[PDB]
Amino acid sequence: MKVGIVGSGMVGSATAYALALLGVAREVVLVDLDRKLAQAHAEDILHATPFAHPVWVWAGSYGDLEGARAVVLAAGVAQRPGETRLQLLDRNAQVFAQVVPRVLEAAPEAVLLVATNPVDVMTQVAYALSGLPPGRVVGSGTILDTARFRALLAEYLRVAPQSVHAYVLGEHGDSEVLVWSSAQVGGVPLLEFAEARGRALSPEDRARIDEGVRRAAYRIIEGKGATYYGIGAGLARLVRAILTDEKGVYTVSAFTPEVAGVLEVSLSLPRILGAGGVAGTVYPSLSPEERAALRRSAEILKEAAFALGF
Amino acid sequence: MKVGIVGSGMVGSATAYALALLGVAREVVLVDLDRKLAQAHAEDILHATPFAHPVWVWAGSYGDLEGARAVVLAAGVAQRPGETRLQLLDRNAQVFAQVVPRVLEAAPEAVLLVATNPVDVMTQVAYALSGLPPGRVVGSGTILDTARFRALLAEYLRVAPQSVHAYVLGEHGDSEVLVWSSAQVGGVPLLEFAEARGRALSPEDRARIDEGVRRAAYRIIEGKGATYYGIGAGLARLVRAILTDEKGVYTVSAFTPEVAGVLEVSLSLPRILGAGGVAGTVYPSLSPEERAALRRSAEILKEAAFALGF
Amino acid sequence: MKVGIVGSGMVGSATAYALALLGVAREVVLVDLDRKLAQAHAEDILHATPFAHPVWVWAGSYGDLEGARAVVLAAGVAQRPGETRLQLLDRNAQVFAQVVPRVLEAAPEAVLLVATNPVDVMTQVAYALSGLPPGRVVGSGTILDTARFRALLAEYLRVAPQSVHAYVLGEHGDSEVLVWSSAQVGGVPLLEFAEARGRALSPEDRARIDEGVRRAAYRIIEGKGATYYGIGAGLARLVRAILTDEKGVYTVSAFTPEVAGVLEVSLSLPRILGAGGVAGTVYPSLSPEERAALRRSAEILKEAAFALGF
Amino acid sequence: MKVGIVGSGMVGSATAYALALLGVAREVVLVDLDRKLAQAHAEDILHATPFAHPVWVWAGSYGDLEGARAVVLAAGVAQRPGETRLQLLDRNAQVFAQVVPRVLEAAPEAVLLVATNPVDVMTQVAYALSGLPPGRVVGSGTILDTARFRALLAEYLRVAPQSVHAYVLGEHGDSEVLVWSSAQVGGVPLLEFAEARGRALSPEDRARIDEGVRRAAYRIIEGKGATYYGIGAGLARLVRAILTDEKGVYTVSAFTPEVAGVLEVSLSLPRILGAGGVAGTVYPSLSPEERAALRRSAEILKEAAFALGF
Ligand SMILES: Nc1ncnc2c1ncn2[C@@H]1O[C@H](COP(=O)(O)O)[C@@H](O)[C@H]1O
Ligand SMILES: Nc1ncnc2c1ncn2[C@@H]1O[C@H](COP(=O)(O)O)[C@@H](O)[C@H]1O
Ligand SMILES: Nc1ncnc2c1ncn2[C@@H]1O[C@H](COP(=O)(O)O)[C@@H](O)[C@H]1O
Ligand SMILES: Nc1ncnc2c1ncn2[C@@H]1O[C@H](COP(=O)(O)O)[C@@H](O)[C@H]1O
Repeated sequence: MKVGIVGSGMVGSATAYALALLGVAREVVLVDLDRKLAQAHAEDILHATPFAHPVWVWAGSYGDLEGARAVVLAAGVAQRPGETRLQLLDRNAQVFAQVVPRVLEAAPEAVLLVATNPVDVMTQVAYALSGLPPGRVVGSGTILDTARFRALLAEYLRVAPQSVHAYVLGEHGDSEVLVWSSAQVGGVPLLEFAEARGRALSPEDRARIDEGVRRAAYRIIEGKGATYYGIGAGLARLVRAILTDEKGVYTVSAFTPEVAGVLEVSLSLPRILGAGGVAGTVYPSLSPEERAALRRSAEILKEAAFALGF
Repeated sequence: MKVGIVGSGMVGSATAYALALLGVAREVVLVDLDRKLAQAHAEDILHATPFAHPVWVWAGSYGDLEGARAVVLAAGVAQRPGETRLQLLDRNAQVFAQVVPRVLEAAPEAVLLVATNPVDVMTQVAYALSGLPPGRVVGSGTILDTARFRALLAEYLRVAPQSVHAYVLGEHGDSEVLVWSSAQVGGVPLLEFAEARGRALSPEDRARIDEGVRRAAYRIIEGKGATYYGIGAGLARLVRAILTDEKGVYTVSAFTPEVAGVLEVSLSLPRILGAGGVAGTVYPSLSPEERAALRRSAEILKEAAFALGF
Repeated sequence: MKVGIVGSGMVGSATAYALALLGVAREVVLVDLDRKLAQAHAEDILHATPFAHPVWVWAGSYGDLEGARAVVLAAGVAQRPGETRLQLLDRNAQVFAQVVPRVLEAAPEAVLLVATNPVDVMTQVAYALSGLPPGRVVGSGTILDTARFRALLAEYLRVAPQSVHAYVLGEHGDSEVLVWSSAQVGGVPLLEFAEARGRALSPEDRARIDEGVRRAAYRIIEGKGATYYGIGAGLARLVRAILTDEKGVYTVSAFTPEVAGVLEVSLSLPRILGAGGVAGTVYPSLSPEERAALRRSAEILKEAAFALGF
Repeated sequence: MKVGIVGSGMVGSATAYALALLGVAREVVLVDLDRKLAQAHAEDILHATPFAHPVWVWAGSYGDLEGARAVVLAAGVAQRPGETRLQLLDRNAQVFAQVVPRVLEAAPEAVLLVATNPVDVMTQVAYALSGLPPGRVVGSGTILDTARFRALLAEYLRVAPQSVHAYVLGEHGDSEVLVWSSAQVGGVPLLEFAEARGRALSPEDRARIDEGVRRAAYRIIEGKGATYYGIGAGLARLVRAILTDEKGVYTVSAFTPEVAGVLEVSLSLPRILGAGGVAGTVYPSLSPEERAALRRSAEILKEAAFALGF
């Protein structure tokens, strides 16, 4: 199986690295405006492969995405000193109007996997531009945060993260929604499991966990200037779900008909991921306070969209 | 890490095979009354190891269980033509009174993992005989059936089995309880997920799934005379949980203070499994009809116990 | 990819179990003259898959073989205490005369992988009956003995087994030839390297190792009645080689035009194994004594074949 | 087991990422002069672990190294466009003069694994400063070039890379020596085997391959400014070797008493790597020309060391 990556920067190369080390696909093609950057990365990683799995990593052009089952969109421009967040965005939407036609013309059956920040806005742009069914354009969204959430709860509960079912929904960023109300652990409600364990879960415990999840990205960016190891591996996992037609449940961003009262917007909700992308959406139970944050989250996004032409 | 297996028959050797192929432990010691059977098995499997993982598989005696972190009890005698189920049992309880002291004298810190059928009665015998804390003696119980249950639901729902949380509780056998009432899929109740999918789940669907789970063991036994591949791999998974202090949730059999109104009995309930065995029990929600079957199940067992001296 | 297995006893079933546990193929079809046996093994194995890899194991007829990339031929008769080498051969030959045509009708394009003892002569009849090109029919042959030979030499020298290059060639059995003369370790002559590590191989060392290798199968059979755990994993490796078009080097059995003067006979030589079966032979340096041993080995196999009419 | 990493830039961080993704160790501690960088990389990586293996990645000080079985030394200075080979060396030497003492105070019993360029001279200073026995300080050296050499030869011959035995020796850099003369494939002389497959290595073939190997790092650096993806996985393999006491053969750098007449210098030779670090050397056959190339290589490294006072 072949997999493509457009934008061979930290995020794109880190995704290629994770795919290689995990032996997810047998072939990975990197594409970038800076051809020598993409070649340098391909060969750097190729140097790794004999110490992991046989994976053919190379750099090429769009035409070389031919036969790819999924193409990661990790392309984007560098933030200018004194530039708004609103113009950085516009520029990237411009990059994407260039990239999407060129991807789908070479690889008309590929699922599109959006990585470039802000993931939800960029996921919408990509959906509009593709003209494909809504399930074919998937954004990484809040997967990392959902896993962080579960990890912290598992830590607190002295249990395996695998038995913790909790979600982070909505906008990947500071307004994302941690779904405390309906999270389960070992098939039973969070709080009941917590107390049959000697660990109520004080409002102060919840604040610590919410910070742990909510501000991770920010702390990472503050310390090294950008995130990529995490998403690299998250994306690899999503590619795996696609290639193996896994139909596993993931909090990923996609174009939604409606959510919490808002129409036609891309945000994270637990979705069934497989061969053709996302075929089906789970709708977890929300507290009034939780769904109010979700719609407010949905509000912000869907207006950012229109106000960019998408 | 070292792991021991007492009873090097189909079940014990198949467990050793699964441990080897999966590279769960670095060393596996087999023990059997028939020394040459155990040696033959160890070396047969050792022939396999270069095609999987470096695992030192050998045959020895009880003293050779020294340093084992877990010891599988897969020992048992062959059914006699014209013998009751009640006397086959008695004989095995006799085998176990021999085996348990000898295991724990060589390996005083090992977790005991019971395999020999009937698992719940044999798990009780082993608990009584050990004199160890209740969490140190774990039976495979209904793990296979819990996984079968989840697999069939996942099949029906066109979803990944990993997102299906459902339990089979109680007595490993024809009176086991499939917990339909409170099963979840992707963190939401089974039936709500089923309908937001176009698949109500008719009483006829439930009957098909219940047969699929309930009678698998019987069909297998009917066709080749005994089950071992399944439990082999199930046991390997339990050994893994122990060795990695995973604290993962498994429907395994253990001595319980109380369950559905019955006191001091070994049966399957979802339990946290780790370094010292099982440290904690989940209590899933049950329908009135479900808990009535659980107690009736508990009834049968706990009397089989006393009536055997354990 | 689909793998077929014809002959679902201990050899065929362990193979399928090993395929499942290692996640070599997505689908494994079991075929046996005893239909309920195959079905029982299939369900027993399917019970294990949740504890390893998503693998679809099921039992069916010869037609259910359609599209299989490789077919393991493990069908044969129950041994009879007292019967000769040649008597058993006559019976299994009789079996392949039924099985082979049926496989090729259903999956003409499958690589045939022969496992049934004596594997060298059985490979010879599978090949003659198949009318396939010579590389598309391959017996497991001597692979387990080659691997044990490397392991014992690695133990003696205190190095990883992967560092050791040595072969056992010819008949899978008493006459097989350990190639001491040109054995390498980390790319250098074994004797030289052994002496450099300050440990020249005494005749007694050589003697103990030969025994360890050549008489392994004998001990397993005396102790438990048959071998299967070993070959199951070796066979799974061979299947993997074929599915992934590895072009790996394996001492497997195949029809060979001439060897040490003996003409048109099937035995193990190091061969390159990939998607079409074998496609290339490696000729290690044989001392004069080893060539004579090989010649003698080939002559034994050639006479056995001739008496059956092959 | 705990692995330490000192120097948490692109080389140190990819290493940790590769350790995490491959599940080599349970704990990886990151140490950097820039504390928020290390913390950021640690959290970025921790974000990936749910999509791979339970690995605890965190950032701390030198004391947090206590109990580490191996420590990766990847600390160094930012390159300066225009600076010489010797200038950069002087700066990194200065760095190890601070780092080394601090590591040995905290984890005296850790195998030191050197990564910082130029790795051969840096290994030399780590060794002299450490006062450790010679095998307990090991540089990554030439491993990536050895592996690329095998891959290109395997591609040319159309065989699996595992079948190919060949080494690159000496300086990790321009003077490194590809050992054509005694290269083996499947245990036989490469030239002979190449000709047997009907494909003798033309001078142009040899020429293209040398280039492919020797100038890989150069291209990666021109295209993206530094190498790290490759060495990260190579280093993770070396750590694995040490943690598991593999006694595997690797072309890694270490202090060597004499080589081709050059005395007391660190360079890559094939070495046996296990729990104490390296403990044995393998001496491949060098043609007269290769010996001269090696001699020349060793002399270059020895002069560089001497000018720093080592
Ligand atoms: N139109 C485009 N097509 C492909 N790659 C692009 C395009 N525009 C920018 N890039 C690359 O996207 C990458 C973003 O890097 P990073 O933000 O570090 O992941 C950079 O390597 C850019 O060269
Ligand atoms: N006291 C005992 N200690 C160890 N192994 C035993 C004992 N009694 C019976 N066994 C073995 O337990 C195995 C049960 O085989 P199976 O029922 O096929 O798993 C047989 O191989 C017996 O030899
Ligand atoms: N003509 C045949 N077609 C298919 N399977 C067969 C045939 N003859 C024997 N077998 C099976 O081959 C298997 C041999 O088992 P084992 O020798 O234990 O690997 C048994 O399960 C037999 O039923
Ligand atoms: N004395 C030191 N102790 C610890 N880390 C250091 C020291 N000097 C430099 N480093 C780090 O070494 C790393 C080199 O990064 P790179 O060359 O990209 O692998 C940088 O993160 C530096 O901060």
